[PDB]
Amino acid sequence: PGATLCLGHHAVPNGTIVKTITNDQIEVTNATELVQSSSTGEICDSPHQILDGENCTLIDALLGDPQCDGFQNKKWDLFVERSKAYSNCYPYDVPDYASLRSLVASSGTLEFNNESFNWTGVTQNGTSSACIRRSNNSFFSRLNWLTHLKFKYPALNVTMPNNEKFDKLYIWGVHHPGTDNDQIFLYAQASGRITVSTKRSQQTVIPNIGSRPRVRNIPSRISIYWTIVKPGDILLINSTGNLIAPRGYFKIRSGKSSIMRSDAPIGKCNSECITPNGSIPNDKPFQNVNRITYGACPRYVKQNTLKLATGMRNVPE
Amino acid sequence: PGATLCLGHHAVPNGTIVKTITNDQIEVTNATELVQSSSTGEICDSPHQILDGENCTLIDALLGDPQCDGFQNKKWDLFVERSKAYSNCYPYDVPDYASLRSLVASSGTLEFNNESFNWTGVTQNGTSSACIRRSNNSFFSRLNWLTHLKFKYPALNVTMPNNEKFDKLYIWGVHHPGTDNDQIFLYAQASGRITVSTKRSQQTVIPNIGSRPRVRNIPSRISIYWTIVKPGDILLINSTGNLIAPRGYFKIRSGKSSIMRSDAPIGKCNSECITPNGSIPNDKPFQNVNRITYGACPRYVKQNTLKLATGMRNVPE
Amino acid sequence: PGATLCLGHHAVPNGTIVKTITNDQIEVTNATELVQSSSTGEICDSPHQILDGENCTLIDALLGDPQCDGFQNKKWDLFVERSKAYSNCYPYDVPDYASLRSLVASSGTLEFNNESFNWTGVTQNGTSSACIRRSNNSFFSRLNWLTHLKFKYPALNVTMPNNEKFDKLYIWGVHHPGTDNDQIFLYAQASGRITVSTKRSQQTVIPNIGSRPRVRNIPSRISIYWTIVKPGDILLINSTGNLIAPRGYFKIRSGKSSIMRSDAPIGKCNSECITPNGSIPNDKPFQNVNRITYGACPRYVKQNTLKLATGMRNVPE
Amino acid sequence: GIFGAIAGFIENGWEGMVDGWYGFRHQNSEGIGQAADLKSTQAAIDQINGKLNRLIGKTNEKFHQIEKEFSEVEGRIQDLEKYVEDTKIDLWSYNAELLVALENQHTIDLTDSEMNKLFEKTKKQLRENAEDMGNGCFKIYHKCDNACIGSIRNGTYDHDVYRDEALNNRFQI
Amino acid sequence: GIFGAIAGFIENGWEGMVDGWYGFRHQNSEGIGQAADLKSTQAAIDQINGKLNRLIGKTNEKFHQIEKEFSEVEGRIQDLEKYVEDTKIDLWSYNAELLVALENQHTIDLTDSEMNKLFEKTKKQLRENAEDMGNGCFKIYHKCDNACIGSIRNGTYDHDVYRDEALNNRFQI
Amino acid sequence: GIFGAIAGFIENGWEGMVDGWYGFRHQNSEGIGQAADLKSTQAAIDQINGKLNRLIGKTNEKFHQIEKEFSEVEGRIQDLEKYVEDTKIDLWSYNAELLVALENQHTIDLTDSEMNKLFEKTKKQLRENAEDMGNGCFKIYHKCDNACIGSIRNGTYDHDVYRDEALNNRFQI
Ligand SMILES: *[C@@H]1O[C@H](CO)[C@@H](O[C@@H]2O[C@H](CO)[C@@H](O[C@@H]3O[C@H](CO[C@H]4O[C@H](CO)[C@@H](O)[C@H](O)[C@@H]4O)[C@@H](O)[C@H](O[C@H]4O[C@H](CO)[C@@H](O)[C@H](O)[C@@H]4O)[C@@H]3O)[C@H](O)[C@H]2NC(C)=O)[C@H](O)[C@H]1NC(C)=O
Ligand SMILES: *[C@@H]1O[C@H](CO)[C@@H](O[C@@H]2O[C@H](CO)[C@@H](O[C@@H]3O[C@H](CO[C@H]4O[C@H](CO)[C@@H](O)[C@H](O)[C@@H]4O)[C@@H](O)[C@H](O[C@H]4O[C@H](CO)[C@@H](O)[C@H](O)[C@@H]4O)[C@@H]3O)[C@H](O)[C@H]2NC(C)=O)[C@H](O)[C@H]1NC(C)=O
Ligand SMILES: *[C@@H]1O[C@H](CO)[C@@H](O[C@@H]2O[C@H](CO)[C@@H](O[C@@H]3O[C@H](CO[C@H]4O[C@H](CO)[C@@H](O)[C@H](O)[C@@H]4O)[C@@H](O)[C@H](O[C@H]4O[C@H](CO)[C@@H](O)[C@H](O)[C@@H]4O)[C@@H]3O)[C@H](O)[C@H]2NC(C)=O)[C@H](O)[C@H]1NC(C)=O
Ligand SMILES: *[C@@H]1O[C@H](CO)[C@@H](O[C@@H]2O[C@H](CO)[C@@H](O[C@@H]3O[C@H](CO)[C@@H](O)[C@H](O)[C@@H]3O)[C@H](O)[C@H]2NC(C)=O)[C@H](O)[C@H]1NC(C)=O
Ligand SMILES: *[C@@H]1O[C@H](CO)[C@@H](O[C@@H]2O[C@H](CO)[C@@H](O[C@@H]3O[C@H](CO)[C@@H](O)[C@H](O)[C@@H]3O)[C@H](O)[C@H]2NC(C)=O)[C@H](O)[C@H]1NC(C)=O
Ligand SMILES: *[C@@H]1O[C@H](CO)[C@@H](O[C@@H]2O[C@H](CO)[C@@H](O[C@@H]3O[C@H](CO)[C@@H](O)[C@H](O)[C@@H]3O)[C@H](O)[C@H]2NC(C)=O)[C@H](O)[C@H]1NC(C)=O
Ligand SMILES: *[C@@H]1O[C@H](CO)[C@@H](O[C@@H]2O[C@H](CO)[C@@H](O)[C@H](O)[C@H]2NC(C)=O)[C@H](O)[C@H]1NC(C)=O
Ligand SMILES: *[C@@H]1O[C@H](CO)[C@@H](O[C@@H]2O[C@H](CO)[C@@H](O)[C@H](O)[C@H]2NC(C)=O)[C@H](O)[C@H]1NC(C)=O
Ligand SMILES: *[C@@H]1O[C@H](CO)[C@@H](O[C@@H]2O[C@H](CO)[C@@H](O)[C@H](O)[C@H]2NC(C)=O)[C@H](O)[C@H]1NC(C)=O
Ligand SMILES: CC(=O)N[C@H]1[C@H]([C@H](O)[C@H](O)CO)O[C@@](O)(C(=O)O)C[C@@H]1O
Ligand SMILES: CC(=O)N[C@H]1[C@H]([C@H](O)[C@H](O)CO)O[C@@](O)(C(=O)O)C[C@@H]1O
Ligand SMILES: CC(=O)N[C@H]1[C@H]([C@H](O)[C@H](O)CO)O[C@@](O)(C(=O)O)C[C@@H]1O
Ligand SMILES: *[C@@H]1O[C@H](CO)[C@@H](O)[C@H](O)[C@H]1NC(C)=O
Ligand SMILES: *[C@@H]1O[C@H](CO)[C@@H](O)[C@H](O)[C@H]1NC(C)=O
Ligand SMILES: *[C@@H]1O[C@H](CO)[C@@H](O)[C@H](O)[C@H]1NC(C)=O
Ligand SMILES: *[C@@H]1O[C@H](CO)[C@@H](O)[C@H](O)[C@H]1NC(C)=O
Ligand SMILES: *[C@@H]1O[C@H](CO)[C@@H](O)[C@H](O)[C@H]1NC(C)=O
Ligand SMILES: *[C@@H]1O[C@H](CO)[C@@H](O)[C@H](O)[C@H]1NC(C)=O
Ligand SMILES: *[C@@H]1O[C@H](CO)[C@@H](O)[C@H](O)[C@H]1NC(C)=O
Ligand SMILES: *[C@@H]1O[C@H](CO)[C@@H](O)[C@H](O)[C@H]1NC(C)=O
Ligand SMILES: *[C@@H]1O[C@H](CO)[C@@H](O)[C@H](O)[C@H]1NC(C)=O
Repeated sequence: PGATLCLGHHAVPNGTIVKTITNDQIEVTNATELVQSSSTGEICDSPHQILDGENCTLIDALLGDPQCDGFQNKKWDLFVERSKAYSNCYPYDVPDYASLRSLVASSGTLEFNNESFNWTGVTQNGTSSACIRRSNNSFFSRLNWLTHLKFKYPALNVTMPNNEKFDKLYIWGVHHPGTDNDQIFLYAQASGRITVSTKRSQQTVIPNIGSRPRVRNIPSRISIYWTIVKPGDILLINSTGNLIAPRGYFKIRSGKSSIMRSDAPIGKCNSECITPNGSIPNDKPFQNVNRITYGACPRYVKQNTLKLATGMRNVPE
Repeated sequence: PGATLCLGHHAVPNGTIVKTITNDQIEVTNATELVQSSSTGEICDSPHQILDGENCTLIDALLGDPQCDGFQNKKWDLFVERSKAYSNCYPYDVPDYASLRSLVASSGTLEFNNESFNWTGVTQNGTSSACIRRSNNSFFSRLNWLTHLKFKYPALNVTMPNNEKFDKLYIWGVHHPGTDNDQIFLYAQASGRITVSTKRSQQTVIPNIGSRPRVRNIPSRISIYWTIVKPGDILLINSTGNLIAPRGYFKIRSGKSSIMRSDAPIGKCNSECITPNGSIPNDKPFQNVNRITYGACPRYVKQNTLKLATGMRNVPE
Repeated sequence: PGATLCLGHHAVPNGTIVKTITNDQIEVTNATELVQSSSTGEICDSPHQILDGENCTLIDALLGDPQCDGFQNKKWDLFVERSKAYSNCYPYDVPDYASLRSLVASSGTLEFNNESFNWTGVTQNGTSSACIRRSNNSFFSRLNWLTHLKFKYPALNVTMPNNEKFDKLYIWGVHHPGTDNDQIFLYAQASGRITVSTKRSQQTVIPNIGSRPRVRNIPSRISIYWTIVKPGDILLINSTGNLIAPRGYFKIRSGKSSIMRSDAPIGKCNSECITPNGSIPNDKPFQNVNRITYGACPRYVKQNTLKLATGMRNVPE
Repeated sequence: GIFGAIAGFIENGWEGMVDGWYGFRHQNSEGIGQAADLKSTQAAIDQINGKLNRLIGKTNEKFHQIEKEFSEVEGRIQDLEKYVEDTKIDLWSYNAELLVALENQHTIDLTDSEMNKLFEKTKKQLRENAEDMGNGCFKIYHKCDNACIGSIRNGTYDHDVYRDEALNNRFQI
Repeated sequence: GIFGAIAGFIENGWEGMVDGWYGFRHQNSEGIGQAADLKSTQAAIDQINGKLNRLIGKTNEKFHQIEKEFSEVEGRIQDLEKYVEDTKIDLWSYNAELLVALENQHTIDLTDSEMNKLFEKTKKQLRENAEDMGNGCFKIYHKCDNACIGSIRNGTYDHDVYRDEALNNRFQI
Repeated sequence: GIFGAIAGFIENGWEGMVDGWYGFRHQNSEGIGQAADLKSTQAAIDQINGKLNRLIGKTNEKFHQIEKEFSEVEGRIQDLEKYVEDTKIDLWSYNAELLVALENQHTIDLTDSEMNKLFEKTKKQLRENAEDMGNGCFKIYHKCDNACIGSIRNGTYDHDVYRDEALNNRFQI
């Protein structure tokens, strides 16, 4: 009689289809998904320091729009800019806006230090009805609108040395009045030319008088500029009018900070990977949620699923 | 006696050499080429909508050089720019030419809509002998050269609202005369300053009088600028001279359109992949014809041949 | 009795650990390193033509700072810029400095040809105490500081045709005086406007009078500009003051030249691959010395070691 | 599949083997039984866990990058930003596709290999006492009770004990 | 090559086999003949067609991109445009090179595997009635006419029919 | 490892084999000896040298590129320069990691394959004159002096010479 001894292997009733080099559909006993394709829809507040911009863009928080006073001196790993954000101060533009936004985002701080600029001969602290702070006429908190004093505006030649061990970021502006009347009323003379310089840089800007389409009933504009001043260098501001002066400097840091546009709510939860759609788990190597990411994230791919076999070929009875 | 039973495999007399991980030259029974290395030399007119620029660059067609009148309002998937193209109108330059060319190419349309600008107080429709259209002095078809009326040029402050549901692209210019005489003859006053604005942008340009080297006997120049106006925004043009005015706007679309430089003839044939050398078949995954491609194309690689084995090792008798 | 015949394989007492697809640590009999992780610390002078900048930046050598006279007309494959380099002439800036540096670096030559510009009506060869050459007041060797002649500075309208078969690179500047006094003393009239043009380009620059922070006791500045003139085109310079004129042109070539920042000493030795840390051997496919390389170099990777098995699994007794 | 056991000379798998991936079924004087082989099972699992250790929980931290969505038309710089990103994504997508295809081919092959190795080991162990029936089964030519089958599965089977009996049965007429 | 049949223990291929990739030659009482094996042939072809289906006719559509040739010197922005493209091309060129090398190694190995699998199947089928001569050939120790050879090629050979005859021939003096 | 010889049925390697990678040990009437097999050794070495020829001394020349370190903050253009480079480096780093993992898996497998092929060749050569003991060793059932062992290693062993002697020894009681 004797015996029979058979060698064999398992199988399952519910196998899964995977791709191989030689076949786009082969059934295996088990597989695991390598593409993260879902989010809960919330940006987790931990473990990255999240700063929700709410009604404020980063640049509005920087300049000091009256809706952004709560942001003073705050730091972030990720600044979250909302699509509903809007400006409610004097209408402005920033040539190279994208670059200023980027460099502030990357620095990760709105830390600001006031300095005592010598503005002898002009009226400081100009305000406007286009920039209401607690029902009073106001202006950007970090900027100083200088006007004539007793129908005189003498030439300004004002210095500020950097005797710190770090770089300083100065934000300043040029006022473009709507009319020649406005020019005279504010600065008591014809528009000139503003020159801001250091030992290693110079920027000159020409005020351009004229009507622009009204924004919150204002046909004039401010154009915003910036200057970095290195240790042992010196800021020099030379103006005969139209100067929206700095009140001090921002600290500029380096590190891991950034900015993201998202309307996702912030949640009390812990996740290392943030996308504009919300935080996502980061166990998987790939994801198809968003090309925009911050933190320890799976790599973005076009595939919505990639199944890795974790068992042998399934050969059912 | 018994029998002999031999197992074996085929071989061929004309095998082909391929590369492997362990050997740069091994003979197999058959292989297939994975790199497309040839074109017929013609750009197929199908299935992409091809627009042959002939003597016209895209920007000349946009502005309305008199050789480009046949291009009005045409659309394309691919605009083909020929190396023989040349301008035959008033000499101009476009600061950021590459960007204007790119954005129009990508939009894929020269659709133009005339608008009724209020130019009261000046002479419209200025022409030049440098821009002949049917033996008559002419000018760019989409631009309006404004000059004095009865030795007056009053300040222009002209508005055009966008009450459409789409964005408008405005093309305009500043005239730089060759001499102070020309300035007076044309605009009846010293050169000023042109400001074109919207609620969200402003551009000011200063005319600069002076001789440039003559081009088609003209020492003056026009500099071309553009402005996009979003729905519910408003174009404002403010000038006291030197304004080459828009006649209306171009529609700006998004989609799959582009531009290519090529001297290849256009053929009546059907091919999905276009290169500057002509259309190429797209069965293969790779190609070494040109890094410049449009359509469903193989990926450019440096190799001129990559042979994929499609049979076993060839072991001849 | 009979015999026993055993098949087997070697092993070694000193195996090495490698990574595989299924195991991060398996011992094999031998392996080879694929990542170059060391340099000797010297940049080999062969076989690439190396030009040590010593105290000079490329741009200082171009303009002709008095410490850089030894560099005239020299060529290079790789220009090496040292961190100790400093300028010792009239303080200047270059809008788009990075681009001028890049295009000269890539051209690989400082070959300069003097041309006879017609500067009738002005004083040539202006010098300064800020630019000492052999104890005498001097100036940049390739630039020509023009000032008034007998308190007159007539309008300049000066031409230079390119009747060569190659392109010409012109370097020129605008002088920004510290005060209105200086403006008058130098140019005998109010500051104007400089226009440099060809048939295909135009650049106009406005001198901006004012104090900048003093550099080597100088509060004025020169701003440097460049113009390429193609064969059969013509350079036109139009000025009423403040012009730092070219003395001729640089040849502009194309080829394999570049520039590198490094403080590594130059050695008498032969190596194809240069990094800022020194030359490195190029037998291996990868390296983790520096992302900055020049020549036939291994590819930069983040790994500091990648061991390729060159023997079987080691299975010791 | 490249070794020829799984989906090859083994006709099918066993849905009723739930305590291992590979193993043995037998018929003898005392009945029909099944037992998993732990060493082969663990060899396959270890290799697959090796792959997983190299793919799961290994992400890369990135912080400030470039913008990837744009509200306005700009031309050259934006064209370059978009192209850099599209280039990157296509390269990563290719890497992912290839990684999974290669790894899956290899998983199917390594699991086939472990089945073949267990079969070969068992064949050698049985020496002249059994014949391979071609379907992963051995005809054993001697009385082989439960302890004897157990000795085969545990590597303690002494072929010499049974060889005279087996040869007599195999080489009769 | 990794299995050891093609370019290994099989001395060479057969240029005269034109109706399949693998098969059988025999010599018996009725002559010398050749027949292709369709199942092994189709197994190899199917796998190779699987590779082709993943490489041929699968291109990617791209439209507006960046400029890649330049008529004027510009410096920084153009340096970046050129570097992005050169980077891309080198990465794709590497992918292509590696893809073809790996796929070709695998094709040579899978075709070798199919030869080995057919040999092993045939060996098992013959049981104690034949011996492996070491060169892909079996010496069959019984009269095996054309129908008998056919039964081997078709998987219908009953080894028990011939076993007494074969054992007597094999194990004589 | 996928073939099952090295680190499988061969218990361990031989530190005392220094003149080849694979070979033979024997015991017979005249003593115990060792000899390397040159053909299998050279087959493995050739394949590994093939890999090395494709990786070593094959670098790519690059000249003027983009800047990769920056002394000042600039914003958009510098963000793009840094991202292009970081992207490139991560892609190359991935390629390097994968290349080495795949190549090493393949080297271990191809060397295992060469051991298995030599074992199989030797098994077939011995015909009915030996039995496989399961550990890479054959019990040879006839007097096999040094010249006889040599004939096996050199492929000149005539199994028919010894077959009567061997069968008598194998199939006794
Ligand atoms: C099909 O194949 C897959 C892959 O091999 C198998 O999936 C694995 O299953 C095991 C057992 O359930 C899992 O082990 C458990 O992992 C938990 C971690 O979970 C998260 O984290 C990882 C990454 O960090 C993610 O990949 C994962 O999706 C989860 O988000 C541990 O917390 C578990 O701990 C439990 O058991 C241990 C035992 O010591 C105890 O310490 C605790 O008490 C605790 O309760 C556990 O280790 C493993 O994560 C799975 N891997 C993957 C990739 O999913 C399937 O089981 C298999 N299916 C079949 C039918 O065989
Ligand atoms: C060496 O190895 C290669 C690859 O395996 C073999 O090449 C294949 O050969 C077959 C048979 O000739 C080809 O099949 C035919 O394909 C045609 C499509 O041709 C074009 O399109 C593809 C991509 O879409 C391109 O790759 C290709 O280069 C062509 O540009 C079909 O139109 C054919 O149809 C004909 O037969 C069918 C049968 O049903 C009928 O419907 C029609 O009547 C028609 O006449 C056919 O299917 C296949 O394209 C080839 N592949 C490749 C990649 O080239 C070689 O045959 C082989 N050589 C040897 C000696 O074995
Ligand atoms: C572990 O595995 C590795 C890789 O297989 C083995 O390393 C090889 O060893 C051989 C023998 O020593 C080396 O061969 C020699 O190469 C020299 C070139 O050296 C440089 O150049 C290459 C690239 O161009 C670099 O990879 C290398 O690191 C060196 O920088 C030749 O000059 C040698 O020539 C000598 O012998 C020849 C014989 O004809 C004569 O012409 C001359 O007289 C001369 O003296 C020689 O060819 C080989 O370079 C090594 N490869 C690598 C990648 O390192 C180890 O040997 C092995 N270890 C063990 C214990 O087995
Ligand atoms: C140049 O032209 C523009 C557009 O025509 C002029 O701006 C417009 O000026 C008028 C008043 O002259 C503004 O009207 C005001 O509208 C608000 C809206 O509620 C209303 O509250 C006021 O009572 C008043 O009617 C109009 O808004 C404004 N339009 C735009 C688009 O800004 C501009 O004044 C002209 N410039 C010069 C110097 O003449
Ligand atoms: C500044 O200098 C430039 C160059 O010297 C002056 O331009 C030149 O002006 C002359 C006439 O004064 C042009 O001559 C004309 O040439 C054409 C060619 O066929 C001919 O048909 C005419 O009869 C006449 O001779 C010359 O072309 C022109 N050169 C260039 C390069 O443009 C320019 O006029 C000077 N500007 C001032 C304000 O003086
Ligand atoms: C605008 O303000 C700046 C800064 O206050 C003025 O520049 C400064 O001018 C003074 C002289 O008025 C310079 O003093 C000199 O310092 C050197 C240093 O050794 C010394 O050798 C001289 O004897 C003299 O004391 C000072 O360096 C300079 N400061 C800077 C930062 O440049 C500038 O003159 C003012 N402009 C106008 C038009 O008033
Ligand atoms: C994450 O958010 C993005 C938002 O852009 C989603 O992608 C968009 O999907 C819609 C369709 O639902 C498309 O019309 C858009 O064109 C997509 N935008 C882009 C930029 O690709 C994405 O689906 C979201 N993913 C998840 C998982 O929620
Ligand atoms: C397709 O067109 C390009 C045109 O640039 C060809 O590539 C050029 O080839 C010439 C030599 O024939 C070289 O001197 C140029 O440097 C190449 N240009 C570039 C940009 O690489 C290419 O050979 C053509 N290909 C085919 C198949 O016709
Ligand atoms: C080659 O030079 C670079 C100089 O940048 C070295 O990389 C730096 O290493 C230091 C630590 O020693 C870090 O603080 C820097 O952040 C690194 N810089 C960069 C840009 O990554 C590198 O170590 C040198 N390599 C060798 C082998 O000498
Ligand atoms: C500092 C100052 O006096 N600013 C005044 C402004 C400016 O004249 C214009 O906004 C500039 O164009 O106008 C007001 O009517 C306003 O906005 O409330 C009064 C305000 O006090
Ligand atoms: C609108 C107008 O009157 N343009 C006139 C121009 C301009 O004066 C110069 O081209 C500008 O520099 O000059 C002409 O000689 C010409 O070109 O035919 C006459 C022409 O009518
Ligand atoms: C050409 C010329 O006369 N340059 C003079 C300059 C300039 O006046 C200032 O440097 C410009 O601001 O000043 C000097 O004191 C100097 O630097 O030696 C005298 C020198 O001769
Ligand atoms: C099969 O079913 C079991 C039990 O329901 C489940 O845990 C397992 O994930 C399933 N496997 C597959 C491949 O679907
Ligand atoms: C700079 O300040 C000085 C001194 O007060 C003055 O002479 C000059 O006019 C100012 N310049 C400008 C451009 O405002
Ligand atoms: C071999 O020759 C045949 C018939 O001429 C041809 O169809 C086939 O493509 C050739 N194969 C190779 C590999 O060259
Ligand atoms: C703009 O138009 C207004 C009103 O006509 C006028 O006062 C002003 O001078 C114009 N501005 C310019 C820069 O032309
Ligand atoms: C082992 O030792 C030898 C002799 O010292 C040496 O040449 C060889 O490189 C070493 N191998 C490894 C893998 O360390
Ligand atoms: C250019 O030169 C001409 C002729 O000498 C003169 O009329 C004009 O003023 C100069 N222009 C400038 C901007 O200096
Ligand atoms: C075989 O091993 C198992 C351990 O799982 C043991 O229970 C059994 O008794 C063993 N049988 C024999 C016959 O060795
Ligand atoms: C084997 O199969 C073929 C079918 O191709 C058939 O014609 C032949 O008669 C069969 N022979 C035997 C002996 O089964
Ligand atoms: C086997 O080959 C070797 C060559 O290395 C030779 O010296 C030896 O005598 C040969 N022995 C026999 C028995 O063929």
